[PDB]
Amino acid sequence: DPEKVLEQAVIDMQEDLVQLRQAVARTIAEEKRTEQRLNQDTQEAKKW
Amino acid sequence: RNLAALEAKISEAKTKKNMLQARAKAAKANAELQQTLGGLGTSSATSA
Repeated sequence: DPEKVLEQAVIDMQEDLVQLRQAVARTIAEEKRTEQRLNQDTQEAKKW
Repeated sequence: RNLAALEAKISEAKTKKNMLQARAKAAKANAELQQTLGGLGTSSATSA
Protein backbone atom coordinates (compact mmCIF):
# COMPACT_ATOMS: atom_id res chain seq x y z
CA ASP A 1 0.00 0.00 0.00
CA PRO A 2 1.43 3.34 -1.14
CA GLU A 3 1.02 5.94 1.64
CA LYS A 4 2.51 3.62 4.27
CA VAL A 5 5.68 3.02 2.25
CA LEU A 6 6.18 6.59 1.03
CA GLU A 7 5.85 8.02 4.53
CA GLN A 8 8.07 5.23 5.95
CA ALA A 9 10.90 6.06 3.53
CA VAL A 10 10.65 9.70 4.65
CA ILE A 11 10.67 8.58 8.32
CA ASP A 12 13.93 6.66 7.72
CA MET A 13 15.55 9.83 6.29
CA GLN A 14 14.82 11.68 9.55
CA GLU A 15 16.84 9.10 11.49
CA ASP A 16 19.70 9.21 9.02
CA LEU A 17 20.29 12.97 9.21
CA VAL A 18 20.55 12.70 13.01
CA GLN A 19 23.03 9.82 12.75
CA LEU A 20 25.32 11.81 10.45
CA ARG A 21 24.96 14.85 12.79
CA GLN A 22 26.35 12.63 15.56
CA ALA A 23 29.26 11.63 13.34
CA VAL A 24 29.96 15.30 12.56
CA ALA A 25 29.91 16.17 16.27
CA ARG A 26 32.19 13.17 16.93
CA THR A 27 34.59 14.52 14.34
CA ILE A 28 34.47 17.94 16.00
CA ALA A 29 35.58 16.14 19.14
CA GLU A 30 38.49 14.54 17.26
CA GLU A 31 39.72 17.89 16.01
CA LYS A 32 39.21 19.50 19.45
CA ARG A 33 41.04 16.60 21.14
CA THR A 34 43.98 16.71 18.79
CA GLU A 35 44.24 20.50 19.02
CA GLN A 36 44.30 20.22 22.81
CA ARG A 37 47.14 17.71 22.60
CA LEU A 38 49.19 19.33 19.87
CA ASN A 39 49.06 22.76 21.39
CA GLN A 40 50.31 21.58 24.76
CA ASP A 41 52.73 19.05 23.25
CA THR A 42 54.60 21.68 21.26
CA GLN A 43 55.02 23.68 24.46
CA GLU A 44 56.34 20.59 26.26
CA ALA A 45 59.13 20.42 23.72
CA LYS A 46 60.03 24.01 24.67
CA LYS A 47 59.86 23.22 28.41
CA TRP A 48 62.39 20.44 28.16
CA ARG B 1 68.98 0.76 34.89
CA ASN B 2 66.53 -2.12 34.41
CA LEU B 3 63.83 -0.09 36.11
CA ALA B 4 64.49 3.20 34.34
CA ALA B 5 64.38 1.41 30.99
CA LEU B 6 61.34 -0.68 31.98
CA GLU B 7 59.50 2.47 33.05
CA ALA B 8 60.15 4.16 29.72
CA LYS B 9 59.12 0.93 27.93
CA ILE B 10 55.90 0.65 29.92
CA SER B 11 55.15 4.35 29.49
CA GLU B 12 55.44 4.37 25.75
CA ALA B 13 53.87 0.92 25.29
CA LYS B 14 50.74 2.17 27.08
CA THR B 15 50.73 5.54 25.36
CA LYS B 16 51.23 4.15 21.85
CA LYS B 17 48.51 1.53 22.34
CA ASN B 18 46.12 4.19 23.63
CA MET B 19 46.71 6.65 20.75
CA LEU B 20 46.64 3.74 18.29
CA GLN B 21 43.31 2.61 19.79
CA ALA B 22 42.03 6.20 19.55
CA ARG B 23 43.11 6.58 15.90
CA ALA B 24 41.86 3.08 15.01
CA LYS B 25 38.46 3.88 16.59
CA ALA B 26 38.39 7.26 14.80
CA ALA B 27 39.38 5.57 11.51
CA LYS B 28 36.55 2.99 11.76
CA ALA B 29 34.18 5.82 12.70
CA ASN B 30 35.17 7.65 9.46
CA ALA B 31 34.72 4.35 7.53
CA GLU B 32 31.29 3.92 9.19
CA LEU B 33 30.37 7.36 7.72
CA GLN B 34 31.19 5.99 4.26
CA GLN B 35 29.27 2.77 5.00
CA THR B 36 26.19 4.63 6.32
CA LEU B 37 26.30 6.95 3.28
CA GLY B 38 26.52 3.66 1.30
CA GLY B 39 23.23 3.00 3.15
CA LEU B 40 21.81 5.18 0.33
CA GLY B 41 18.14 6.26 0.03
CA THR B 42 18.11 4.93 -3.62
CA SER B 43 15.89 2.12 -2.28
CA SER B 44 12.59 0.16 -2.19
CA ALA B 45 10.93 3.48 -1.24
CA THR B 46 10.99 3.89 -5.05
CA SER B 47 9.20 0.51 -5.25
CA ALA B 48 6.52 1.80 -2.83
